[PDB]
Amino acid sequence: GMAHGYFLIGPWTLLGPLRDSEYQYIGGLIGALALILVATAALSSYGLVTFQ
Amino acid sequence: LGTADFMVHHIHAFTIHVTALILLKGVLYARSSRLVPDKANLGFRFPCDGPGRGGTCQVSGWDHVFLGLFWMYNS
Amino acid sequence: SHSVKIYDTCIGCTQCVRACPLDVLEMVPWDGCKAAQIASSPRTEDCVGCKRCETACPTDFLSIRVYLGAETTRSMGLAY
Amino acid sequence: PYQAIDYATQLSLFTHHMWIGGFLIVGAGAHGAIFMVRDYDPAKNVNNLLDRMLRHRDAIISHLNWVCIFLGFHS
Amino acid sequence: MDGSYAASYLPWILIPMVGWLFPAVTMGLLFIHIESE
Amino acid sequence: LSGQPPKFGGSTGGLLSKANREEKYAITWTSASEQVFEMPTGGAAIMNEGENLLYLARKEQCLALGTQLRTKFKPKIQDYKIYRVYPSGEVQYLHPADGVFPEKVNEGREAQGTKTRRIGQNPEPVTIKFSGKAPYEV
Amino acid sequence: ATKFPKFSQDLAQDPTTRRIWYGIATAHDFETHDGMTEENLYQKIFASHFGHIAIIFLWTSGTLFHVAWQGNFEQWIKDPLNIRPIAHAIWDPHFGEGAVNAFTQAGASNPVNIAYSGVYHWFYTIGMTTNQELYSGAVFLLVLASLFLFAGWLHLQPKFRPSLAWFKNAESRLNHHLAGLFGVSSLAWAGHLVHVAIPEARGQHVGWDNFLSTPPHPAGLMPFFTGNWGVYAADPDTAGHIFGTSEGAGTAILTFLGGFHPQTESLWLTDIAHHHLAIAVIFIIAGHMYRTNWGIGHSIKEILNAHKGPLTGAGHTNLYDTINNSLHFQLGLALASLGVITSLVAQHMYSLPSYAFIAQDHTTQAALYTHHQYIAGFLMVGAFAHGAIFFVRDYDPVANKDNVLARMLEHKEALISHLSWVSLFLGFHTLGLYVHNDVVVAFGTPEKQILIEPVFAQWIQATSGKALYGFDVLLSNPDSIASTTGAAWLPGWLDAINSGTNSLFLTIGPGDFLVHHAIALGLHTTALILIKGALDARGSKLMPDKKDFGYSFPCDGPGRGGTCDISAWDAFYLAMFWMLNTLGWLTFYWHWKHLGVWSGNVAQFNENSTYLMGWFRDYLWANSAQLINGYNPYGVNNLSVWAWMFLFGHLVWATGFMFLISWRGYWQELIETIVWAHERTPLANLVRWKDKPVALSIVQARLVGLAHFTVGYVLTYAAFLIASTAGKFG
Amino acid sequence: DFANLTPCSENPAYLAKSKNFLNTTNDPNSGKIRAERYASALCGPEGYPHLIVDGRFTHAGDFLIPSILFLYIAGWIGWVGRSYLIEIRESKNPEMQEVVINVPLAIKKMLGGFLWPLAAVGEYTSGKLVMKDSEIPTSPR
Amino acid sequence: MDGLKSFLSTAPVMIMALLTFTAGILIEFNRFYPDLLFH
Amino acid sequence: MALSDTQILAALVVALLPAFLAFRLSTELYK
Ligand code: CLA
Ligand code: CLA
Ligand code: CLA
Ligand code: CLA
Ligand code: CLA
Ligand SMILES: CC1=C(/C=C/C(C)=C\C=C\C(C)=C\C=C\C=C(C)\C=C\C=C(C)/C=C/C2=C(C)C(=O)CCC2(C)C)C(C)(C)CCC1
Ligand code: SF4
Ligand code: SF4
Ligand code: SF4
Repeated sequence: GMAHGYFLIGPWTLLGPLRDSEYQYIGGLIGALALILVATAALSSYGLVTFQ
Repeated sequence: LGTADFMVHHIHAFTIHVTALILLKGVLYARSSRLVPDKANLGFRFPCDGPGRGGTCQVSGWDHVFLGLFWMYNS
Repeated sequence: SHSVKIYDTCIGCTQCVRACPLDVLEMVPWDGCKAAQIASSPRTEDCVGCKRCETACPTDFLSIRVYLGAETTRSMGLAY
Repeated sequence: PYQAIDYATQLSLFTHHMWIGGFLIVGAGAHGAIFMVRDYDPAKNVNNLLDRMLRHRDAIISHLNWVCIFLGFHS
Repeated sequence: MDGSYAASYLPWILIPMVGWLFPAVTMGLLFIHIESE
Repeated sequence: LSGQPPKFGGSTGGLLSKANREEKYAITWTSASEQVFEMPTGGAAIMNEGENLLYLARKEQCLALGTQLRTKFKPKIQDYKIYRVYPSGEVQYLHPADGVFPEKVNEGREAQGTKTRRIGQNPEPVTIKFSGKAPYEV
Repeated sequence: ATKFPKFSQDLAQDPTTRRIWYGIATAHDFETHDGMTEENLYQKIFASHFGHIAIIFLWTSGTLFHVAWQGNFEQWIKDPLNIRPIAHAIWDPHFGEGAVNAFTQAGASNPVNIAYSGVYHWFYTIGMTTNQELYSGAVFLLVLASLFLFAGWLHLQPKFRPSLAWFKNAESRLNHHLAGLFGVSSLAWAGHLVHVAIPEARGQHVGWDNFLSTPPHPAGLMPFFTGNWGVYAADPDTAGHIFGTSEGAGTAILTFLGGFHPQTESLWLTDIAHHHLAIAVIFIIAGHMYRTNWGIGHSIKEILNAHKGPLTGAGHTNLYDTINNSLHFQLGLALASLGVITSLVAQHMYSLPSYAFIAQDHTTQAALYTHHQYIAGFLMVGAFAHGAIFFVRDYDPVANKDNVLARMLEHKEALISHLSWVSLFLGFHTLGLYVHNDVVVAFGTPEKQILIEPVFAQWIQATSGKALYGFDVLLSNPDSIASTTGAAWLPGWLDAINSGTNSLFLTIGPGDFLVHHAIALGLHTTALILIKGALDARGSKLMPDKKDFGYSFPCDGPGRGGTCDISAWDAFYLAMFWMLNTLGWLTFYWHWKHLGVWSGNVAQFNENSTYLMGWFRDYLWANSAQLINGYNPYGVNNLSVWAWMFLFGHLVWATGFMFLISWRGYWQELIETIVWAHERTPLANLVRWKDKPVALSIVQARLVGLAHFTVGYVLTYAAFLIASTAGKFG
Repeated sequence: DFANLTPCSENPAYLAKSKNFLNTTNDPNSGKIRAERYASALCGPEGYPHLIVDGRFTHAGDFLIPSILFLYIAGWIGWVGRSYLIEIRESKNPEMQEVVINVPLAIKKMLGGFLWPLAAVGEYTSGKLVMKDSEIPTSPR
Repeated sequence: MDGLKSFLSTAPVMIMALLTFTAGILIEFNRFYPDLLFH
Repeated sequence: MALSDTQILAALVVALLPAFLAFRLSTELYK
């Protein structure tokens, strides 16, 4: 998680829609925070399915 | 060469690679595959091996040339 | 598992068994034709459904018929 | 002489020799596959380049499958 | 995105709910349902 | 199931995770000479002298080899046994089931799938709408 | 192993991804579920009807709610010819400042979508004038959807579950649907029109607060009960009446005026009220025809058994036992009859509009005709598709011995080959005359075109009253017995049929002749795939036991020469392209002829539609100009979403070509490499699928490729239809 | 009556365009001959001849004379192809006569096809034109 | 020579012989009598 | 003229009544 969370703000920081506002690092974080939240939901739904 | 020349060259790199994908898979899997392991006895130019195994439609090496011609047209 | 059915118009020339790639079909003794044998399908659990037997059948309409039923791992022909 | 200012000739000569060349590349995938069905003898092809190409078809095609999906998404 | 209509705060929350929260719950619950024993 | 494996350099077309989870298939044959055969999973391997043991992913791959072992060699290998191998160690012997090749008629074989009527003498689907049975079943 | 799908044990132990796909497509095929009885088939169908009805009511409520909330309905009724009707608000976080400014249109303060469904013209004509009335209609339809959602649950309860004999009571259902659902509902709609819609058209607000106090007529119901029905027609609205005000207004509630209101360019609401009341009386009388419980009336079995002649053998014997036992026969009769009348809705709403100022909203009438013809195109193909499902499943050759159904099977070779003849006879010549006209126009000689005046359809325009063609017959001749009968429609009808400012009976020429024969080619060939799908459904010479394999199966193998697309489902699948091609031809014809009628340049159509290049250049290339400039490097406008949708529909239509041209075992061998790649990739092989990844089945991507073809067909044309019309007139 | 049409001799759009008719063939007055021939037709708003196919003998040359000329020749092609196909199916090898044409038998049939309507009426009366439906290979319904 | 006559009497050659003769009629009719839209 | 904030919010509370009855119908039809 620490490895995947660390580079994931990178694409939205430098290439996201907020990259030319004053909230470039904020909009890069919320993009990657919401990506991890889907990613942990993809993990936990997989584990409920695969090991039952 | 600008940004539009970058994008259309990678389109050309894409569509050549698919035409390379269809035709090389038709050469390598001409004899056999995990789907139909006896395609060498069926020939080069056969339709299929029936609706079985889910459907073995266009498994022959002829049909990769058939699909590669469209992707050559597209490329 | 598919259903492989053999009908009474069989002439027993064994072409469905030789066309079978999954060892589904075999020749059993019978009294209804000159060759005195009818095709049988004891191993339709291994039936992929590819209908090579129906291609090899010379009678009209067909003496062997493959009906695509429920799909298993063996009938879908998966190595995975 | 005077080819480069005839924009019709420059467009047609590029296009015709594109299409002729693309058609012949697809025929390479054809007669590559016809060789494998008909003229490929495994007795004299043991551990050579062609036997080893057949021994990692899933390595070649799936990476070629990947680079087509990569290029299609990124062009 | 603005609005002169009343309850203009409602498309502020319903668009990311129908857009995101409704499919992530439904396809989340469908993925458990279609893949359970 | 005793037998040395044929001399093969390895391939990507062989066993996947199905072989160690659901089932795999073993073909066992006896060869007179050290000969080259085309693997049904891609590539060419060499038959060992004597008994050979080859594990394959599908029953079709074993029978594609057994078809090749019976018609693509100057001495025909007509003694190949085909097994279904389970991860629990139990082995089900498949082909040939009665020890006789199935294109030859053998006594003691019972008829399965025979229906004693024509293919046009099947009943209509309207008569069996909610019985759940197909026109070829009942 | 898996509990999905619960209705199929053959699919429940499928280890692959085909289980998920086939669980979706066999979900509504209730007859083939495991353990399905006959009465529980009808009871699950009955509650599915209740659920579908409430989805319609929620869809109408959502249309009513969003016009009341985010629309400009009170702003639009004060100038219906100028204000663009707003469908709903756009809330898209992807919008930049260009697209916010582009879609902030129709006098709104936010990005909005312009309504092209025509509901504003519909709501204003039926008396609605405030957003409170539309909101009250939406909340009531939420309640009306609740009363139908609960009723489906209630009729699934074992106390209120209806018996099989109740579902078989055809005489009671036909009496109650005709006298009730067709009759009372038309009587109640005429009741709404005379009470609410006609006085609100005449400036008098009639609502729920005061409709019991004011009467629709000053004379009351006493002329109705005394037989003096002409009081309700006296003092109609004159030609100087303004919709929504009392200036020039009459007092009549039921007129018989014939043609159009002059300002709105639609039918008189008093004619519309009189039409609904007249058909209500006829429908209530028609719902007293069948014998339900009082001895009088007809038995439907008795009528069908008596109707037999010498040329059809047994005639209509045991058709009551065939239709009432087959749900697919009833569905195929229902989809065909809805398919006819939805086309009739399309062909009558453009020529006889009934909603106020809808004849001036050109993009609405464009979108309304094309939507109803595309729906009717679906309903006609599915009628024949379910006609084939009936022959596979529900047809008994023993009970239908020598009746009209079996004799269609008996001469099915003469039916298909003559349909094959008519299609070839039409298509060799309609294409033959267009390609002739294209070449001679290309060769500098457009006078060498073979141009046929459509004399037979111009004659019918004359027999309804159009004297433009010089035929003096029936209604164009003022001295005939049809003209001199003293019909009260005739001064209003003859004024509307000869004005030329409407679309009532448009002037037709050689371009109209040639495209009706393409339409005739389109209807016959689409039928030809469908009757051959219906009658070879049971079997054919290549596959006699096709009824054993069912309706929707892939093939019979490559043996016997090859059996690709041999199922009756595949002739549904092939006729879907031909239906879209027919609908592509007729809606191109409707749009291009109306583009010249609305702009006044009728000579653009009449001199370029005779050859396909004028169709290609003056219609497809010319009218797509403002569409494809919906966005450009120099900005955006309100056609930016239609420009994106136009290219979206090109992508979906072309993606369907992949599933229709490339076939299965190419992709199954491709997936097997991808399956190998996942299994041998570290950090990813720890993730494993539960369902084995397989290719889509042979039937499935024929459906999936067709669905992409159809969604790609429709979203392409609806973008082009709207942006070319709203870019030119809107 | 065709009041929406005009004769091309009195059609003003035809008259301004018949003076610029392009020569289709090597004759330099081909467009002037076409201007004289197309003047007798019925023209629309832009001076092109609109043909009338309803059955009027005034416009019999529009469709009926093309109809009589087509159906004679197309009935001739259909009859001599039918009569060749019946003649070759009585031979030892009827299959080879279609891929390898018995050309003197074909010329003999083709020249005799000028009396195809009296021959098709005669074969219909004799019953050899139409086969009985119970004597035909038929699909299994 | 006899087998050359059989080759000239094949279905491809004779349909190319007939269509050339048919196009020979139609071109030579439209060269001396062009522009026949009606009779 | 325009709808109010309490009218839009009341319609959503009324819309929970078809939301609950469609849930009851869907689970009844699944049975
Ligand atoms: C325009 C039409 C179209 C499109 C979209 C596709 C798409 C595809 N073709 Mg192709 N193909 C077509 C027509 C088309 N085909 C036709 C006409 C034929 C019949 C002859 C074929 C036959 C065929 C063959 C025989 C082969 C392909 C392959 C492929 C893939 C190319 C590699 C890849 O993944 O690129 C990346 C994907 C794309 C470029 C598609 C667009 C993706 C968009 C940009 C993504 C947008 C985001 C997404 C929608 C967000 C989700 C939102 C949510 C609501 C769902 C891809 C899936 C090859 C393949 O699978 O090899 C890998 C292959 O071998 N095609
Ligand atoms: C079926 C009709 C229908 C349709 C297609 C629309 C469509 C839309 N609505 Mg909605 N709406 C409807 C019913 C409808 N509505 C009803 C009757 C109400 C009154 C209570 C609302 C209340 C409403 C609000 C308050 C909002 C929307 C908004 C919107 C937009 C985005 C989707 C969203 O956030 O939904 C949110 C919708 C709800 C929370 C309630 C809708 C409940 C309906 C009845 C469910 C319909 C289910 C359907 C019939 C079942 C078929 C499904 C099938 C396809 C499988 C879009 C224009 C947003 C908007 O205006 O964006 C600018 C927004 O903020 N709508
Ligand atoms: C008078 C009594 C009565 C009435 C009002 C109805 C009415 C209804 N029943 Mg019912 N029925 C009755 C008694 C009655 N039933 C009896 C006694 C029997 C027992 C024998 C049944 C047994 C029965 C069954 C078995 C079922 C029905 C169904 C239906 C529904 C038809 C579907 C629908 O939405 O219709 C809509 C129809 C109309 C609005 C009128 C017809 C419309 C046609 C197509 C043309 C109209 C054209 C016009 C221009 C449209 C204007 C539109 C406007 C926007 C411009 C409808 C609600 C079905 C259903 O859906 O169940 C819930 C169902 O399957 N009924
Ligand atoms: C522009 C495309 C187009 C064309 C012209 C055809 C043509 C035709 N379709 Mg269709 N079809 C198409 C697209 C098309 N279709 C597609 C996209 C689908 C979806 C898969 C189908 C589905 C389909 C089915 C399922 C059916 C038809 C049928 C037919 C016939 C309809 C009768 C007719 O008009 O014949 C007259 C017109 C023509 C034959 C057009 C060709 C005229 C040519 C140009 C002149 C003759 C050339 C000559 C042979 C010499 C060529 C020389 C060359 C080799 C150098 C005819 C063969 C039906 C049929 O065959 O029954 C009769 C049938 O059942 N089609
Ligand atoms: C001379 C032989 C001949 C005759 C008399 C028939 C007769 C029939 N054809 Mg046809 N047909 C033939 C050739 C023939 N056909 C061949 C060669 C083919 C392959 C192209 C077909 C394909 C075919 C179709 C696909 C259809 C017909 C149909 C029919 C009927 C309508 C008439 C018509 O114009 O159809 C139209 C016929 C064509 C477009 C093909 C004609 C091909 C050429 C022009 C005919 C002559 C060629 C031959 C080599 C001449 C031999 C000369 C001899 C001296 C060597 C009629 C029963 C229709 C039907 O069943 O309706 C009841 C129908 O659907 N036919
Ligand atoms: C005592 C009695 C009688 C007297 C009755 C009296 C004194 C008054 C009766 C009034 C009645 C019975 C009114 C009925 C109204 C029905 C309505 C209003 C139904 C609407 C249904 C739908 C589905 C509409 C949906 C929509 C809405 C909501 C919109 O807002 C617009 C879109 C649209 C789709 C149109 C009579 C003399 C008879 C005889 C003896 C019995
Ligand atoms: S379908 Fe194939 S595997 Fe099954 S019985 Fe026939 S030949 Fe054998
Ligand atoms: S089914 Fe066909 S192939 Fe098999 S024994 Fe009978 S006749 Fe021979
Ligand atoms: S659908 Fe495919 S597998 Fe089936 S018969 Fe046709 S070509 Fe063969």
